[PDB]
Amino acid sequence: MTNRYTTLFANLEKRNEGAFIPFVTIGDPNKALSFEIIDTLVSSGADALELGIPFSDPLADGPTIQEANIRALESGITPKDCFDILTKIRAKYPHIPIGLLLYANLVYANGIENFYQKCLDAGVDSILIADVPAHESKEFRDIAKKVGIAQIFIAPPDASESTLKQISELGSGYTYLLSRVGMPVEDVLTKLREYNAPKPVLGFGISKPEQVQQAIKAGAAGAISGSATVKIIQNNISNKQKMLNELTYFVKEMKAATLN
Amino acid sequence: MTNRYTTLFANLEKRNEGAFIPFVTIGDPNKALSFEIIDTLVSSGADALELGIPFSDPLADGPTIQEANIRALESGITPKDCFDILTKIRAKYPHIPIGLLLYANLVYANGIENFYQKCLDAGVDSILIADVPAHESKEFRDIAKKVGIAQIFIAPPDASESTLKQISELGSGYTYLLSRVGMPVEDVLTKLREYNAPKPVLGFGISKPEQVQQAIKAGAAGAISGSATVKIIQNNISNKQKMLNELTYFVKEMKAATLN
Amino acid sequence: MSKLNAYFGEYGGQFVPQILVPALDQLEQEFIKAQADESFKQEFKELLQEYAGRPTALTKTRNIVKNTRTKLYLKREDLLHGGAHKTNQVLGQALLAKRMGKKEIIAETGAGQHGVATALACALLDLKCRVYMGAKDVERQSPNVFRMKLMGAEVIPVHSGSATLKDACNEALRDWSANYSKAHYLLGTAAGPHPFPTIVREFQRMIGEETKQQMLAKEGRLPDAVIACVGGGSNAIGMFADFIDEKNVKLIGVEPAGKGIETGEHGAPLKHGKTGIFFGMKAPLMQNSDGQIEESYSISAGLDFPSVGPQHAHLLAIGRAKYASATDDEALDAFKLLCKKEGIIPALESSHALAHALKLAYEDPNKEQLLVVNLSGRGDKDIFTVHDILKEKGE
Amino acid sequence: MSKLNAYFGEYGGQFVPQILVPALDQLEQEFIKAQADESFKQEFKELLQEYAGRPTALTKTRNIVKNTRTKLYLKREDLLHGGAHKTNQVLGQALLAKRMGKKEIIAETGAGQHGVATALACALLDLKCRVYMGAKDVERQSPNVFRMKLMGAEVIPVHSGSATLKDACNEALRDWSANYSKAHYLLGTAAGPHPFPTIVREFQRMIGEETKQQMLAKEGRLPDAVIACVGGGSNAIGMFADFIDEKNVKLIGVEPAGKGIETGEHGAPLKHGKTGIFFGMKAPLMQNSDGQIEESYSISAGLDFPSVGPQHAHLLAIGRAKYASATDDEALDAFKLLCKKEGIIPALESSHALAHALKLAYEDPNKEQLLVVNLSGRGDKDIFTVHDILKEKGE
Ligand SMILES: [Ca+2]
Ligand SMILES: [Ca+2]
Ligand SMILES: [Ca+2]
Ligand SMILES: [Ca+2]
Repeated sequence: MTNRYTTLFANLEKRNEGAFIPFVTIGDPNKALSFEIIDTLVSSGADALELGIPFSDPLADGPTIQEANIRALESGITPKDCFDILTKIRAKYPHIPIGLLLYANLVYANGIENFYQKCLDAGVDSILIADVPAHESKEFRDIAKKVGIAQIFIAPPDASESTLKQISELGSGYTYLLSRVGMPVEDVLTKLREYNAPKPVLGFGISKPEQVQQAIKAGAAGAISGSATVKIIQNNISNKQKMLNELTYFVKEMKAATLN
Repeated sequence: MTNRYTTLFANLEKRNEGAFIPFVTIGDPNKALSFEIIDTLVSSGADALELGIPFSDPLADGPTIQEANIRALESGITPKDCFDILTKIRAKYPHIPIGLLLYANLVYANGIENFYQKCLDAGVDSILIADVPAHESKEFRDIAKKVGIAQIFIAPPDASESTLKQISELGSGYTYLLSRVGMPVEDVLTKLREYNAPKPVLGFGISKPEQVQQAIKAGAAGAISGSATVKIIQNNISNKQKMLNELTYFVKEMKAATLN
Repeated sequence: MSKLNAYFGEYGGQFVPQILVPALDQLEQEFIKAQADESFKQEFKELLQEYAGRPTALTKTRNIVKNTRTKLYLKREDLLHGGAHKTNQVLGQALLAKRMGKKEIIAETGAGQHGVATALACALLDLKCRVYMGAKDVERQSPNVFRMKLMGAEVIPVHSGSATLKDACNEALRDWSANYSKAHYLLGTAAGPHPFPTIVREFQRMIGEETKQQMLAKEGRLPDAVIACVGGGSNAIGMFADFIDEKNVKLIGVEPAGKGIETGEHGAPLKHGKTGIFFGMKAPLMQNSDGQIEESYSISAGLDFPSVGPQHAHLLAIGRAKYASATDDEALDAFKLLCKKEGIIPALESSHALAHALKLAYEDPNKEQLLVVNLSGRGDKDIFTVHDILKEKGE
Repeated sequence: MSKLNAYFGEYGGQFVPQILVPALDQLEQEFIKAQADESFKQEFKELLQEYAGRPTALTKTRNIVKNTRTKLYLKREDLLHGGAHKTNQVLGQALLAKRMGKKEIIAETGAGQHGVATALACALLDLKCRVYMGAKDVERQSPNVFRMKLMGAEVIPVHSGSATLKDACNEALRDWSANYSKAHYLLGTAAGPHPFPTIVREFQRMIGEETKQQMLAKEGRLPDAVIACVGGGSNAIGMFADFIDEKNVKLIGVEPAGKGIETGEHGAPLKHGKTGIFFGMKAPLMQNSDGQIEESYSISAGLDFPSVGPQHAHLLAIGRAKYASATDDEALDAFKLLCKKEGIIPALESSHALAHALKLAYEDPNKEQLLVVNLSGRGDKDIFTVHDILKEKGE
């Protein structure tokens, strides 16, 4: 295959840089401000986007992300409202990799393919379903290959070599790694490299620019910041102008840590 | 035998009158006022006295008498304090029948005979132990015949003819009857007359002069008022002068109902 | 035969007013006929088993005395329906009153445990239940009054006198004096006038009867001792009765020491009381030099009773049973231990027996011992009490 | 064999994040070895019998359906240690975690019932017990928090998000994600990811297993139906499991209708819910048109759960079991009836099953019927709730 991610990772290693992918949940804190948040994320130098769609019971996320699904739902955000934002973003920024972090019931209710079609029409490139493990992705992955969306899988550092091999083969776009920086991280990438997994990205606990620099080192194609980007939204809810500035500053300093 | 009661009941039927015997608990509401209460009872025309000694747990008495054992104990009344009052009364009023209404533990603790001796030294003529039935009086009655105090027994209207016969033979002084005025009362006295019981007295629920008059009628040697006399003490605790006047008036109007 | 012995070596008797004697004689005769009627005995067993939950477990503690060589067993009367042993003899008396032809039942209670047990029995056996209660106790026991009312019982607050348990006994007894032809009085413990001490023993017998047969099948021998708390005597005579003729089994009863025997605020007349006459019986009494009965105290309401059953006082004067004391703090620490080491919340009454057993284990930790504690009841009722005493100190 | 079916006709599964899969696989393998180890099976039985109180009674009601020809029986899980059926599967899982070599146990609770049951098991089996709890639930449940602390458990209030039961599951699960090598997660009901629905069924099986053998020895035939309330599915699958292969025994589960199904404030997704994926399983869900899970409601906290176990949803789609509803008022009136007619205070959860049985009796009063109600728990915990709803109306 060849998606927007393959174009990005080849352009990046050509320039010999790592990928910084911020995570922000769509509709947080409300629909109008959410688009401006996503807008400033791209303008401030994000290579790819990792956008969550608000769920009622995010049993896999920590408190910071939990408070952010709540903010969006309390304001009335709908999957429809999310596709409106995803559509308006890709209309402005073509060929910018956009992935979605979803919970399964948003996909299963109202039809798996029916939901997958709305994603591709909105310009989405990849989908990571948090509560669907690799050994139970068959129904979701088949539809993913028919519509043309890459299915992303999490590679936790304590799975079977059998399960870790299975994630390498089922994956596409990139591989989400729960390994920390500060089984060790290198020995995880070694198994993923031997099994031809998609390019690895680190996600868990990436908050400071230090952690990003020590993530492209030790051999990772990029790094995702979940809580660190959402927390800037949480701490500036009343102050729209300061929020976006603290946000643009965050993306620039985190992107600078992906060079060389 | 021939006690102060035999002298009284013969003098009364000679004058063809019934006996009015007020009940007051000794030491109620305090030691000094208690003697004046007992004093005014005799001066106002009482034929005999029925005096209780304060007990902690009077499980056989009603609320009015209960509140009166409490008043005396709260003021510090002792069996010693009671004998002082009994002694001072008989010193003033010789040959006036005085009975005691006691609970067994006051007798059993510190010796049965030892307690019975203090009673006779105080001038007491009879003792009714509320919580000692006829079939279990042997230890108490033997000592009663040795010291010379009459043992009084209650004749409830629903005991066996065997038990009712037993009370007639063990009794002395008079017989306390729980029969009401308003098995019937007459049929009770019939069994007591055939068994040569001591002269019968009615006690339960004798409050108004009406009930006294309808008690000497239907064949009873006398009548005891328990709650009615104690209640006058209860309703005038703060007013010493009104209490004694309402008390002397009560005894006179209750005694008038024993004539003819 | 139309008579049963009313005494235990000059302890006990029938020291009631004359008006109550025909009530006691009638109740005695019906009880004798009941123990001969086999349809009564089978209905009592089906009631205890299929409804009350008998037989109750005999648990072996795992951790509370692990540091010793003592094998400590618990007779699980907390698993009985109602959460206490009282249910046993309450079902018996109510069934007994049902075949006297009576539909009404008079009862009194302080904490509410006996009242709740009387209410649930009268609800199952379709009996009109009147429970007397001190007006102050009604105020302090809102959950237990609501339990009693939920099961169709008439709660009659008593405001006269002290307006507490001593005044509810007076109302319940005088009520029974006037109404014994239609109503029965369900006495709460193994004390009072004959035949109540004998009846309650026979309706709590299956406690000791089950332990003996359970202990034979579990460990193989008879236990070295059985330990039970002694308030009025109900649950302790339940355990002792079937062990009295086993000469090599010690019988240990534990009375409450309260704030300390030296402080006077206790409830242990069996070893610190003069014999007297009270509650229609001749028995040890907490009394002053004049004969007035003194106020008793315990941290658990079930043991706050200034006298004791007659058969216990007898068993002490014969040398058959030893009786010990446990303070508030010893029962409290035994309470907290059974929650933490085992998984059981005991009644603060039962914790007095447990605290004594913990003594026998920790004082000779290398001694091979097999002990039984009669866990007379659940501790959920004492949750509020333990929490406030712990917070008043440091918790 | 190293695998067990995770589905019940496309219901159930293991829809957890990848980080939790090795925890589930490990727990599955240990459970299979445990069911083959006979020293485990005997220790579980000695635990249920000599400690938890099994077998529990099977009571025949005397008055509540006397006006009909229905013979109504109650499986007395209220007489179990802890006052509810939860103790059964909590003792099993804790014993299972003890032989995985683990000393720690993670748990979550809302009302506190599961928390108390986990605490007493970990106290007896010497396990370090951490229970998560919503900060709002901690405030509303002072007696149950003090019970848990008395038995050595660490109560961890969760202040993030809604600060209630939904947030304690998040903490407990993420805790288990990081710490499954040393700690086990004691799931509270027969729902969630495989193998939890299968494990809980096997540790509540003895409910139905005892009833079948008790009913054969008591009445002689198998009952016409067994009725049990359905919150998550724990106590209902406990009763149904051994009756599934008895083709002529109806299986009736009763979900809460709350203030009325037409009002939306209910907890009955089995017959009013769209199938979805939640809590690591595929099962009926109270959800909106977009996929957000909706808030459920019941007067009893034990039934306030917007999903249901997988085997129940399967049993409905095969026609093997019927599932009904009972409103707040129907369970309340069934609560008040069992107190007055029988002598039992039922759990408001159990009263939903009872209210339905009272329907089957009163609707065809001349029909010869033999019904079983799984009395899943005691009602002492609901005393305060029933009193306030009665006073808010007219009592
Ligand atoms: Ca006291
Ligand atoms: Ca020593
Ligand atoms: Ca809810
Ligand atoms: Ca009909």
